[PDB]
Amino acid sequence: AVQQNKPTRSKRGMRRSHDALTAVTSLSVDKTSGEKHLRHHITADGYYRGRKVIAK
Amino acid sequence: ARVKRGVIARARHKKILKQAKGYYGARSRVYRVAFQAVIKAGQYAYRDRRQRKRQFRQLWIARINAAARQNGISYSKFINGLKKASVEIDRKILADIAVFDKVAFTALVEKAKAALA
Amino acid sequence: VTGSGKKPWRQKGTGRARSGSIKSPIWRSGGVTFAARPQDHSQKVNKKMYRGALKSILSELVRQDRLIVVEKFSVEAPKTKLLAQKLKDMALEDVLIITGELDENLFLAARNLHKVDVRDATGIDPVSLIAFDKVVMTADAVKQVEEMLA
Amino acid sequence: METIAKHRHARSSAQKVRLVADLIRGKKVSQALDILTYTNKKAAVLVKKVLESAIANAEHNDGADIDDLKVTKIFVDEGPSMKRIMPRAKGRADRILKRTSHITVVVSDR
Amino acid sequence: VTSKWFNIDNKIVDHFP
Amino acid sequence: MKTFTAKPETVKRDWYVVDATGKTLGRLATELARRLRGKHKAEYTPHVDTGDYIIVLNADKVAVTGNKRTDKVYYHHTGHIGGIKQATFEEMIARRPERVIEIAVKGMLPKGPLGRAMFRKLKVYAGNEHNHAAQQPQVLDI
RNA sequence: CCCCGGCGAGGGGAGUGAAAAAGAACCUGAAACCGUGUACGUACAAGCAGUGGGAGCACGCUUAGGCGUGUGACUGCGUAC
RNA sequence: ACGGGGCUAAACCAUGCACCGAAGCUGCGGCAGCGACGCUUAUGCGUUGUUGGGUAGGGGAGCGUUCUGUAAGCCUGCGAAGGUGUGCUGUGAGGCAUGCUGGAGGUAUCAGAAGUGCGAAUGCUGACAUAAGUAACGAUAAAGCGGGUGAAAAGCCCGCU
Ligand SMILES: N[C@@H](Cc1c[nH]c2ccccc12)C(=O)O
Ligand SMILES: [K+]
Ligand SMILES: [K+]
Ligand SMILES: [K+]
Ligand SMILES: [K+]
Ligand SMILES: [K+]
Ligand SMILES: [K+]
Ligand SMILES: [K+]
Ligand SMILES: [K+]
Ligand SMILES: [K+]
Ligand SMILES: [Mg+2]
Ligand SMILES: [Mg+2]
Ligand SMILES: [Mg+2]
Ligand SMILES: [Mg+2]
Ligand SMILES: [Mg+2]
Ligand SMILES: [Mg+2]
Ligand SMILES: [Mg+2]
Ligand SMILES: [Mg+2]
Ligand SMILES: [Mg+2]
Ligand SMILES: [Mg+2]
Ligand SMILES: [Mg+2]
Ligand SMILES: [Mg+2]
Ligand SMILES: [Mg+2]
Ligand SMILES: [Mg+2]
Ligand SMILES: [Mg+2]
Ligand SMILES: [Mg+2]
Ligand SMILES: [Mg+2]
Ligand SMILES: [Mg+2]
Ligand SMILES: [Mg+2]
Ligand SMILES: [Mg+2]
Ligand SMILES: [Mg+2]
Ligand SMILES: [Mg+2]
Ligand SMILES: [Mg+2]
Ligand SMILES: [Mg+2]
Ligand SMILES: [Mg+2]
Ligand SMILES: [Mg+2]
Ligand SMILES: [Mg+2]
Ligand SMILES: [Mg+2]
Ligand SMILES: [Mg+2]
Ligand SMILES: [Mg+2]
Repeated sequence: AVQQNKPTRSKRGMRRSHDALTAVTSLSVDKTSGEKHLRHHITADGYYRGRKVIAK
Repeated sequence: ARVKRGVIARARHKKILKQAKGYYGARSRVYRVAFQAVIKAGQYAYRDRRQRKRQFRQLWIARINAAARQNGISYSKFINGLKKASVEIDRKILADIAVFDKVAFTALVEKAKAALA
Repeated sequence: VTGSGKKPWRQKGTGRARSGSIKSPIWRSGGVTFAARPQDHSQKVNKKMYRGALKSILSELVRQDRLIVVEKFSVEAPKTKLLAQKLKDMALEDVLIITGELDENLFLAARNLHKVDVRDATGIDPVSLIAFDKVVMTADAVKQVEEMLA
Repeated sequence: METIAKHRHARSSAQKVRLVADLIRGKKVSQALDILTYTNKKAAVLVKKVLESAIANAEHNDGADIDDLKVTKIFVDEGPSMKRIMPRAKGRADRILKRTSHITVVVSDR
Repeated sequence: VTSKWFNIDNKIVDHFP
Repeated sequence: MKTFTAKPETVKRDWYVVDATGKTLGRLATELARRLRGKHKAEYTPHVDTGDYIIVLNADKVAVTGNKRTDKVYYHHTGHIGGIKQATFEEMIARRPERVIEIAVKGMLPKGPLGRAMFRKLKVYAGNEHNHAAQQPQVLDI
């Protein structure tokens, strides 16, 4: 099956009305490093919830 | 003598797409669809210059009919009374007085009732 | 047009408009439909129509004061500075000189003036009698065109 | 003072980069840099390098302050596409388009 | 290129004898 | 000079109350469709809603002639296959009496976004009581 | 030459030049097609999408007003070549 | 199985007077064709009568494009052609002026010659869309982890499974 008429540029933008990305809103601060991270994730420096968890 | 069609064909296409401003979709961008929609818009404009005269007389008659019944007479008897009283005011002006000067319209109704009685 | 007579693709089955030659005038790089050849653009003019039109042109040069008749018109040496000074002596700027029989000094002296053409009575043509503003004829030449035009 | 940075002939479609560019339009450079850090998109790596270059251009060539810059304009244009050939079944050939983009980020404190 | 096989196939193509 | 046109922001609409006791259904509906549309005013404009608000009381006591009380049938289709449904005039009065007058007037009004805005100005009640006393309806004797 | 970037690609300055939106993907740089911004409309509404009428809004004028431009609620007629 | 609502007339028969109703007819302004008569033409004007839907097709009159002559002329770096807007103008094909871009050509008038006008031909060539960020990513023999390098490592190197 294939189209009988060429859909318009308006019908193409209506279908993509739901394709938008949603930014993350929750950047939390570590209480000893002051670094930002995702919640329930370790920091880039290897801290999590105040303590150094990975010595990397 | 070889003739190139670049400059002449561009100016004739650009003339049709200037008359197709405001149309939807390909009707204002694509020449094959714009040309064909500019012709239909001129067929409608020719036909509606005749219909504009019908739709306004149909509007004047309905406003005379409403203002005449406020004075206790129909349209078909108000017009007959004015012809009997040799009044030659057309329907464009009657419908204009019916709205803007309601006491001049009542004088005309009394003149039409006197000619019928 | 250079190429083959091979049919580009078969007649039926391919879902494409039919073709028989890559040389067809519809195609890019194809032939010209009505391609030209060298042709001869010459026309015929009757003798009495050619001589009747020179008499019409010559009569207008005298009516419009564009014909000048002298008895002698020559220069002493084949120098372009001599002729240009001589035509300044007569207020002639853009002129056609018709002589009885061409002398070589006058022909070399006018070769570089692009508004002066020097001609003998036999080699006149209808277009140059109209193209130049003034025409200067020696009366050696005025009587030579009369017998030429009967 | 308005400052521009561009990435021309970036290897990805313009429709994929436009999803990430719509996240940071009108934001502060402080806030646009961490939105791009935690977006899991290949286009978020291309857009963050054009945004970091526009901040360095504004500080160095224009003497601006990082603290007050905002992303006033950002738009993605289409670039030339590269034509490749992909073999299909029964000897048919398809044409592959490898689309590129032109990313333009504009920062200004006003 | 060669045509689609279903356009060649006598059973599919010659359906209305 | 261009013909006067009524502007929807400065048009004055009034309130009336009509008693539908003993009226003929069709001959009452036509006068309602005139005043909802505004055909009784000299400022009548075909693309503006210049009509009036009308409150109809005692919708369950409207009258019909002949054998129309048992023979007039109302049809509608539900959208589902086989779903044609009917109801006589006596059953519509017993179950939902206001719908009898609303169906009649709706068929006499223009079709489109403007004819649906004219219909919003009709208020049909099955009894003798309305609660629009704040609007001060004037009695319209037919 | 300086700056961001991977001692990248790409870009912003500086400089050359009459011109760099003449920067090597280089004279001019149309259309289809794809975007960013602004004004108006659009989530109770049915169809060749215009045409005739027409409110409101925005921006210009110029006035003791109502013209110009853009948009086009609502409404009559209207089944492409 | 009235176009619908609805109708006991808003149905049917008979009589009568009003009104609505078309691009028909009339009124006002304008253009053109064909006759007839003339302020007199010199082939144009004035008065009057009438005509002006149109396919196949016949007849008449024109617009614009490239090239040759007029043109060693005329316009043009104080901005040509081309591109893009705006205004004015003709019954039409069209014309004129000008803002911005462009950066070196253009061409009156009257004649002359045509590769002289494109939406169609499942037309030809190039560019760009749509379906759509959809199907698919090529044997169902299979991977896991630690270390190294690196801007970045599921896929590279080393090691053990
Ligand atoms: N249908 C089969 C066999 C096939 C090949 N060529 C054909 C031509 C006609 C009919 C069938 C075929 C295939 O596609 O492999
Ligand atoms: K060959
Ligand atoms: K330039
Ligand atoms: K370009
Ligand atoms: K373009
Ligand atoms: K409409
Ligand atoms: K120009
Ligand atoms: K075609
Ligand atoms: K797509
Ligand atoms: K696999
Ligand atoms: Mg086919
Ligand atoms: Mg050739
Ligand atoms: Mg001979
Ligand atoms: Mg020479
Ligand atoms: Mg395959
Ligand atoms: Mg193979
Ligand atoms: Mg420079
Ligand atoms: Mg040059
Ligand atoms: Mg260029
Ligand atoms: Mg709404
Ligand atoms: Mg509803
Ligand atoms: Mg339709
Ligand atoms: Mg009917
Ligand atoms: Mg009449
Ligand atoms: Mg009429
Ligand atoms: Mg008529
Ligand atoms: Mg007529
Ligand atoms: Mg005709
Ligand atoms: Mg020439
Ligand atoms: Mg030209
Ligand atoms: Mg200009
Ligand atoms: Mg041709
Ligand atoms: Mg074409
Ligand atoms: Mg055709
Ligand atoms: Mg190409
Ligand atoms: Mg799908
Ligand atoms: Mg799927
Ligand atoms: Mg899949
Ligand atoms: Mg594989
Ligand atoms: Mg590993």
